[PDB]
Amino acid sequence: KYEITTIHNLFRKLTHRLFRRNFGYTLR
Repeated sequence: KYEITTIHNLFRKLTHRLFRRNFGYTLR
């Protein structure tokens, strides 16, 4: 439910500036 979304480059965004706001949905 967490790392399941991140495989290789999917959620491996080196610059999580816009995804950081979305991560809140996966972390919580």
